[PDB]
Amino acid sequence: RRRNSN
Amino acid sequence: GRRRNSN
Amino acid sequence: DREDLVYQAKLAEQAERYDEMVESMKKVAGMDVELTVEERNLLSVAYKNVIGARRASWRIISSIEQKEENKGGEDKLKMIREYRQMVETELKLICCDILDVLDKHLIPAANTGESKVFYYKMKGDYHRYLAEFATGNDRKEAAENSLVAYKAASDIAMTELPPTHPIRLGLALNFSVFYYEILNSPDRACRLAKAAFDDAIAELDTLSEESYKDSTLIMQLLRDNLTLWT
Amino acid sequence: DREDLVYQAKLAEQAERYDEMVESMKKVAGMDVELTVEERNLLSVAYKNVIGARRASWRIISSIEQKEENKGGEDKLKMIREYRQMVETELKLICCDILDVLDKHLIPAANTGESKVFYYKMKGDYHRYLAEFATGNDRKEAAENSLVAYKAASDIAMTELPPTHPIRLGLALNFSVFYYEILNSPDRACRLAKAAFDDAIAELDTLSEESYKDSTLIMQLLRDNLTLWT
Repeated sequence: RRRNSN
Repeated sequence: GRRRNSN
Repeated sequence: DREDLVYQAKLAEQAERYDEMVESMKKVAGMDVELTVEERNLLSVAYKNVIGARRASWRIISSIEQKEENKGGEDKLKMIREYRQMVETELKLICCDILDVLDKHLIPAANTGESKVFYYKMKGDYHRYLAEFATGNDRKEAAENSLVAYKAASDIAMTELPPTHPIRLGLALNFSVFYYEILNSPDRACRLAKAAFDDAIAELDTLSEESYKDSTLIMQLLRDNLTLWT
Repeated sequence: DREDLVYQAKLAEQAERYDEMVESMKKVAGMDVELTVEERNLLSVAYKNVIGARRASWRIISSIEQKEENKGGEDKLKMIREYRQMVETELKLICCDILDVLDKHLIPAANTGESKVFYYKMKGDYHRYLAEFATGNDRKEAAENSLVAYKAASDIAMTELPPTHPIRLGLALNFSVFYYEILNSPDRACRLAKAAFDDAIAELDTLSEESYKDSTLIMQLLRDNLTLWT
């Protein structure tokens, strides 16, 4: 999974 | 409806 | 060049920058030589993704146009149809780009059953994509120009390629699609789909483990359509 | 004019044609106005996606380069490093394009707690994307500007936004990502991320429905990062 950024 | 196949 | 240019086109595929992947493989097409199974597929994939993007856009744009015909809002509809045509130009430009490479550079240069059948099928697809969005006597023109080009690969396939060969099976997959979509013939689509599937079943005994893999996948797609369309 | 530009930018969003979406919203942002929250989001998304694609490419090209340094096949790596550098240029140009828009138009003409935090956040994010692919004095310069912009947004967020406010959690999410990815500082990343989570939870008792949807959405993203990171 790719760490979330907003 | 899920989409038809084409190649 | 050509030893490098194919790697330039491989990188573009990974990067998913298909607009370059095209330009690289047009520079290989424009050598007027026998494209390797690889080069055949790299070119094939590049254009599929490029048109793919615009096609996806088109369906979506039409989904708003149709969702604002039912909703009746006829002010946005002006900009929306302005937007759909903008894409339709690109759909026209892209299709006509690759077809132009096929009949001038690729089809003449072809001298093997596979590559011969590969390109005529290809010609069918892009004429079909033209027919996908068009209306009136614009549809009928590219519709009959596909039905000819599909039928041409069909004929060359039925002597040179076995029924379990994926290029032939993908042809029938797309040809069956052509009837169900372009000509609005649900019956002839399925008959041609099942037909292509059913002839393949016999000869899988004889072929390789990797060649069995390639065949089975395209048989799954053929079967998946017959499933969906019934 | 702005009405036309904004509905053209929604159509672009839906067609996933973010090169046109950027055009539409840059024309809006040229009018030296306080953007509505919709215009702000449309602008952010349009630029997020255009840089997004390049970043995904750069990652994948950098991977092929690192997987060809190790394998030790050096002669093919000549093309790749020009193809990485090409993408690096596109990145540098996109980041610079938005920052020029942020610096010259949005921040100057933003008298409102939210927008100010939003734009200083945006500024930090793009300095961060510059920091992502940079090396040497470059990476240090961009990292400094990224940080300064996040501290400048944080300061303003803590005084004029409650902890529930999604734009403050967003800032807190991307700042934690900055610490983790750029400064190589997993603890401060986890400590900063959680600290934002654990402020919003309390005052959360008392939000309109559609705000709870917003606040909670960004808190999931904070909780997932902590989950993934530990």
